[PDB]
Amino acid sequence: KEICLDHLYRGCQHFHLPYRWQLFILPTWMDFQDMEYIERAYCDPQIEIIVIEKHRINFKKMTCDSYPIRRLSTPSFVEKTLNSVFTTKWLWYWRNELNEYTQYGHESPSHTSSEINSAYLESFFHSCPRGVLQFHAGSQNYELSFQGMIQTNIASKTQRHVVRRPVFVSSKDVEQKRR
Amino acid sequence: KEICLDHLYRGCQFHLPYRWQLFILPTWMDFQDMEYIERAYCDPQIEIIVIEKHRINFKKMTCDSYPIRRLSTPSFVEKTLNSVFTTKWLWYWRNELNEYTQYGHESPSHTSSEINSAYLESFFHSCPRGVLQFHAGSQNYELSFQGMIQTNIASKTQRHVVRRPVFVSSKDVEQ
Ligand SMILES: Nc1ncnc2c1ncn2[C@@H]1O[C@H](COP(=O)(O)OP(=O)(O)OC[C@H]2O[C@@H](O)[C@H](O)[C@@H]2O)[C@@H](O)[C@H]1O
Ligand SMILES: Nc1ncnc2c1ncn2[C@@H]1O[C@H](COP(=O)(O)OP(=O)(O)OC[C@H]2O[C@@H](O)[C@H](O)[C@@H]2O)[C@@H](O)[C@H]1O
Repeated sequence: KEICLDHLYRGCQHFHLPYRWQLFILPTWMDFQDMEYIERAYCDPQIEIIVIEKHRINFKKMTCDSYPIRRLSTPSFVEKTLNSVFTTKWLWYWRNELNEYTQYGHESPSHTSSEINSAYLESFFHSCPRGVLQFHAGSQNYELSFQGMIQTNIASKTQRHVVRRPVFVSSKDVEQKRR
Repeated sequence: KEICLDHLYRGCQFHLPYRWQLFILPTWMDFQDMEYIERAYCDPQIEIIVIEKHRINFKKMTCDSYPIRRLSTPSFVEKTLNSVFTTKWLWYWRNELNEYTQYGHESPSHTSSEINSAYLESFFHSCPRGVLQFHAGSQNYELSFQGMIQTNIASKTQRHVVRRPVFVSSKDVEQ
């Protein structure tokens, strides 16, 4: 398990340059060509907008043709492998019609379930916190925006609040989980 | 050099898998009752918990208006690299010639802040939602990282703040 930090110190799962410029083409972070030219423009604080071949890069929004961009710093960090009980598992919920929380992938009060689950959403959120994601539940289509922490029915436009919280682990749970 | 990641995977500078802290400049302070805080946090219905007459708001991640964070315990150790591969971040403000002056360098009026890029990057790394006071010439300013603005406390004139790296060429890397 090896990470680099992006331009906002975000952990991202060395390279010949001290920097690596990428854009998110769902589901993969792709290397820009002309990384040194991008960096040189970026290091001029007067520059917001540049063109790199087919691409309009916007440093103020950190987007390129509406896709998120990032700058990885090269200094790598290697995880010290510990018992998995010390790793946080994140659950994802949406506010249902009974004004309660259903976990993604579990049954709504109307006997409907998303195909996406907490593991699917945490993996996408970790990779791409400014992501928007399409998903199915029952007979309906939805967009989830990590930035707004909302899901929207693409047909009706009804929004529901999204919440992300951990699986609870007590100090007792920690002792048991040391075999 | 060892880091761990917060609740939003941010790199930060334990017997539980979690460590709950609030930021009172200049220090991240440990909450007492970390396990009780975590138990409330793992209930997605809970936004407000009060402990010791201190009001935690999980929606804003504040406590009595100070930022809070939840550190994950798994540590990550820096791979030894030449320092030419380390990014240095410069901080600038929009001056009266609507050009950029680096913090700590002379304005068009021959005035300079005491604070510099190293001071601001260090504070920004620790506390991205930080608001801070600083002096330049004979005037006092507030700098909000979130707004990326400095405001003269007296006149209320705002100036835009920008953070960009020192440029390092592939040639610089070879030399
Ligand atoms: N992530 C989800 N997982 C499972 N079920 C979900 C999810 N989000 C919404 N639902 C279910 O979808 C139903 C409809 O809610 P939304 O799609 O959020 O929005 P709304 O516009 O109110 O309803 C659309 C509804 O109109 C009906 O004509 C049609 O059959 C459709 O279900 C609710 O019962 C809810 O349980
Ligand atoms: N971070 C800074 N570092 C150095 N100099 C600065 C900084 N911020 C502003 N200055 C300089 O301070 C001068 C005044 O700008 P501000 O304090 O931002 O705003 P303004 O409201 O115009 O000034 C209020 C008062 O300040 C005094 O200089 C003067 O008496 C004026 O009435 C300008 O020359 C500006 O370049």
